[PDB]
Amino acid sequence: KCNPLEKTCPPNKGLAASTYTADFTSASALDQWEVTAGKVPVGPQGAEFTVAKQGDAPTIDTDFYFFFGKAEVVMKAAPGTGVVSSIVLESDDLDEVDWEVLGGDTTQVQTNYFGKGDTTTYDRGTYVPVATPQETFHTYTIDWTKDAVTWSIDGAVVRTLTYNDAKGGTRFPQTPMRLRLGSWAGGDPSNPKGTIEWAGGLTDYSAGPYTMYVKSVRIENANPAESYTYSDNSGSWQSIKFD
Repeated sequence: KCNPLEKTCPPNKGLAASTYTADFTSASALDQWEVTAGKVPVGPQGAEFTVAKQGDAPTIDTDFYFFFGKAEVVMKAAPGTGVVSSIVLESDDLDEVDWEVLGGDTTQVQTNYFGKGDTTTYDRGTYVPVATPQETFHTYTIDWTKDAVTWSIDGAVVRTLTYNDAKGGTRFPQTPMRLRLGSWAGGDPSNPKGTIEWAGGLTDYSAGPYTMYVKSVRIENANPAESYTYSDNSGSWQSIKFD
């Protein structure tokens, strides 16, 4: 939560490899992850993100950050009105690329991005058709280069954000990012009306529980390093130092 746009921050721990793969069949697979809220059991269908009662927001974050490359997640989304299933790439300056599935919307996934925590417009969000994301696994793939972010589902391109498209590159995600996986109630009664409407309605916890499943993760790090340092206030990929 230390923002390098505002302060000098300690370095991000790096994925010092070109490839990271986790089959979530195994208890082992959570080695390089932090269960950063709730409890995330690892059954035969992989890591389980259950929303059972209000305040349930089970999440895992990678210990490491990667700097360009690829994030591929095999996920079956949680069902249920207002239950959100989230795949997030996020940097310490709040550059961000994500997938959002809504439990009651059985025909789409939302694609999204933020540059530097800037939520000013809503040119960031696009819905794409997907067959029953709550009832079947899909492969959600983000290809991330200095030229473009590409979203793919089951190896079909569904969205491309070019560097120029993201306010002339000023809002292009281009700082080292970690992968966050989680489910949560967008339709929590305590949420803003706008979040509940976006989530597709009020969440009924008693009609639960609602479980998102992640069976595997593949990360390709374009720039393997032990760590990344933001050398200035630019938030530019050019400002990122690593050995």
